Amino acid sequence: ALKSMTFLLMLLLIFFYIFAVTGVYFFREYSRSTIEGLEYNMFFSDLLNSLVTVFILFTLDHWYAVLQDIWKVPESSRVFSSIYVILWLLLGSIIFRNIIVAMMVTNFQNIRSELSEEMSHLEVQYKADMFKQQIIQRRQ
Amino acid sequence: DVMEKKDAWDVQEFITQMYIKQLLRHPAFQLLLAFLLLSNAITIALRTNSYLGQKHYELFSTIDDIVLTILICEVLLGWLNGFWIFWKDGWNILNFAIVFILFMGFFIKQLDMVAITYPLRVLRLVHVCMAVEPLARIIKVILQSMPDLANVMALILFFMLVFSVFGVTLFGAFVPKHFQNMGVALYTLFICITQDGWLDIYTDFQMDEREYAMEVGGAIYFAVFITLGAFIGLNLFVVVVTTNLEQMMK
Amino acid sequence: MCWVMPPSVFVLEYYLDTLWKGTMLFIICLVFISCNVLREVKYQETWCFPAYGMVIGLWLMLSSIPQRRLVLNHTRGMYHFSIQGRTVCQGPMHLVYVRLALSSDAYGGRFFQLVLCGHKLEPLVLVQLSERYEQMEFLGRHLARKLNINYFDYLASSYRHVVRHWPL
Amino acid sequence: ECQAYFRKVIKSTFFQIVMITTVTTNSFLLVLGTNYDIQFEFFRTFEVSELFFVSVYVCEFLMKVYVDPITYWKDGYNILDVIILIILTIPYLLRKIKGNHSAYLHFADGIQSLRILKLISYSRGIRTLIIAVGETVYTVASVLTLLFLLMFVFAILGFCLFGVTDRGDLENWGNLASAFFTLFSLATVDGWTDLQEELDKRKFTVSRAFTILFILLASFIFLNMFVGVMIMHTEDSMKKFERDLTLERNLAIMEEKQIILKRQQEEVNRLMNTQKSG
Amino acid sequence: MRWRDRIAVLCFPPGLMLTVAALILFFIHMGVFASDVHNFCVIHNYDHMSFRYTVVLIFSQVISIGWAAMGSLYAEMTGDKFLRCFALTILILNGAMFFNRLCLEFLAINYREER
Ligand SMILES: CC(C)CCC[C@@H](C)[C@H]1CC[C@H]2[C@@H]3CC=C4C[C@@H](O)CC[C@]4(C)[C@H]3CC[C@]12C
Repeated sequence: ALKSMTFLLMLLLIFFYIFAVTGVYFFREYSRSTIEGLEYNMFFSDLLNSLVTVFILFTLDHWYAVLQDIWKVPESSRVFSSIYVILWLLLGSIIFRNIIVAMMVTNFQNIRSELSEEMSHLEVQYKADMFKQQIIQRRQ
Repeated sequence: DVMEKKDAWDVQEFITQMYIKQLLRHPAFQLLLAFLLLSNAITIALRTNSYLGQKHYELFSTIDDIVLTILICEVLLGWLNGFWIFWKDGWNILNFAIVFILFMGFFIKQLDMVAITYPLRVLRLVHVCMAVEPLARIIKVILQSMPDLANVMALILFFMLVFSVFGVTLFGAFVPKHFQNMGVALYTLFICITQDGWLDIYTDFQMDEREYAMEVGGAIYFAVFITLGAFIGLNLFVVVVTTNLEQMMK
Repeated sequence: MCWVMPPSVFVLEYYLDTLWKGTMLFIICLVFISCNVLREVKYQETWCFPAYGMVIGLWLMLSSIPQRRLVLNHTRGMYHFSIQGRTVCQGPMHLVYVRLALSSDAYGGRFFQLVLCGHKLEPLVLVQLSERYEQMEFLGRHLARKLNINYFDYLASSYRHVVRHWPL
Repeated sequence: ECQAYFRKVIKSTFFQIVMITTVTTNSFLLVLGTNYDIQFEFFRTFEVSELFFVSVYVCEFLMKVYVDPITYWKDGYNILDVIILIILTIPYLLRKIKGNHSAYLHFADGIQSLRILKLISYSRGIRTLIIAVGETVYTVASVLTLLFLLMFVFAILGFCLFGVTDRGDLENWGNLASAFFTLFSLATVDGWTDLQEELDKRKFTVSRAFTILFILLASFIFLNMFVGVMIMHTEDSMKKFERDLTLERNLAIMEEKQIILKRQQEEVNRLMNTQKSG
Repeated sequence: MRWRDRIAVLCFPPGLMLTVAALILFFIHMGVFASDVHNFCVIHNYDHMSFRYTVVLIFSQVISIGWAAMGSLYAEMTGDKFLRCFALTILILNGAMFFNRLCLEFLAINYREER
């Protein structure tokens, strides 16, 4: 399986890279604001913090609460930012989870396929062996 | 063969052929109906705001009357071909029930109000958008998957009950308000099986003796039950999905 | 019932079911007459929809049909269109057929009926069983054993249909 | 005239190497610009490199402005990359030298990420993967439309159940966007516990039953239906490609065996001819 | 054939039922329309208007329109121009009738009741 992980892994990490670096300077006014009462401020502060928080969005834990904690930013009619992060989390999570489970069950499929063709070839060889045993017996 | 002269039943069959050629095979009438439904869906989305409503309520009433009368006209046209065939159908029953409820709530006084008028309209929207091809195959197999899903639900709820008998032993009159009432306990265990944010419950039954108490035993029992049930349920769901779609590609 | 009807010794006889339809209309409207809804607060009385029930039903009882028959007796009968009292249609062959007809909905479900084609004749609608083709031509073969005439299938001649008399 | 030579030049690998080097230096520029010090200080290198990168992208659009749009207007990756080029060129044209009535700055790292997407537009292996997964676009669009229909149905239902009474529960089943976001959270697993604790206090006992019913329909149907559809769509798409590859290998083996047999027959015929003539 | 026997018993010729029904509907509806314009114009006794029966006769109007159209469709294939002219004329007069009474009703709003 991990040998078969060739291109999908770098596709996953490069989508992570592009989406994280896009979302760095999207909720910039979340961490860079003068609001005293906030507790998810550090999530969107640094580039490494951006990687960690978009990984959190990828894992999809408390995305509701993350969105309400970013709602303390002045709502600019949600025209670009909230739809961007929601689309990113949903698309990335479902597309990558689905693609990995699909390719893993495909790996199981061809494992069983090569196993079954091996037993079929063994059965064909056994039939040929038994037929040649009849041929040899009649040849004596 | 030759058909030197047609008869009355041939004339009736040709009339029914014309009637099913129009409004059932012609894309223009279906496109017009879909356009009207999308326009009133735009008006649906334009609701939840009295600022638009104060100059749109009379137009909303007129378009409600228009969509109701075209729906009952379509139902009458379907009835024209025969009541028996329309009554013995899988989706015309649903459409007839939709238009019957909407018309009764419109003409006769009813407490059905917005919570029935609007979801019935969007149900009709779903029914009409099923007719166009690139959603009908996907919709057809969701309903094909529910008979094989129902047994999974039955097994899940039976295991849920027979493990809630274990649950309700350590429930009731202690660590209460989510473990008591024997229906709130069942639905809270269902929440914990759906498995998101149960550390509120963890802190709820936390600090029994601060070292082991039953805080070890009951917590590990219900934790392994929760993880086994969640894994088995998710696996069975995706298994029924993969079975029925293997059916749709077979 | 599978063996009783195929022979149809000599004549056949037939009727209509509009009397049934008018019958439940009359029952429904008689129910409507007594203790209907009280919608005087709606500034309207709905007694005239039952008046249309009166009119439609009385007209439907005006269509009485005594025993639609023909000259299908197992002889050299001409299949003249015969009613008790009046007689209308006559013909030397070439008009009486038994034809399969098909109907389709928007989804594409096919429903199969049978019609004894002719000059204002009566159909051969079977009793609420049309989902599969089953055997088709066997009933046509029993009709052929009766007084062999025709068995017409869908669309043109092509194949899979039988004729016995032709006027060329 | 010189179109054949220009196509040979564009097929030469040195140009692609220079292109990849330029956009990888652009990626490094974005990496250094996501910091604060290099973003606006020590940025003469940033300025000259950005000028080089936009010159390279202008050359890209210049070599894609040929008659090849007759194939770029019906293909996949080709129309994707020219659209990326257009939505790259226009925003920094109106941003770097703006002098205009724009809102604020929010499309700098986005532009750089589109440039990184143009970088990853290479790698023919990833291109083959994209082709192999590209037949599921209609299916995922259909599942997305069914999802959106379910959100609209339960959006009007949640509004009618909790926001029209106007006794609380505002900005959860009240305003349209907040209601939609709460419904998306309830369709996911996140936030359901706190949402339930918020809704159970609004004298609506059957709201708990409605929400758990909504979960057991929406979450299960969406997740399991999506994972299924993708699993066998990709399984059947891989299967045909693998059988075609094995068929091509079998045809090559048959051709090699036929060539060997023809060579043996020719050798036998030549040996017989030499034996007859000698 | 024997149209005496055709019109005598047990049936009617195909079509020509809905046309006659539309004729009698036209008769009774000219009666009520003439009464309405009379009492609206001169004698002014609105308590005896047709303010009471307002939707059932509208339903009668639309079903009469439908039956006229349906009889026209059922009688067009006779191959005779007189029957087609008959059906088209009765359909046209019924439709213009319907528009006229709809306009009269829409003019008579402020006289019925208020919600
Ligand atoms: C059922 C089909 C054939 C339609 C027949 C409609 C008949 C029954 C209706 C339509 C018009 C109606 C009349 C219209 C006007 C008047 C004058 C009013 O002061 C009392 C009622 C009265 C006298 C109505 C009696 C019933 C009536 C004649």
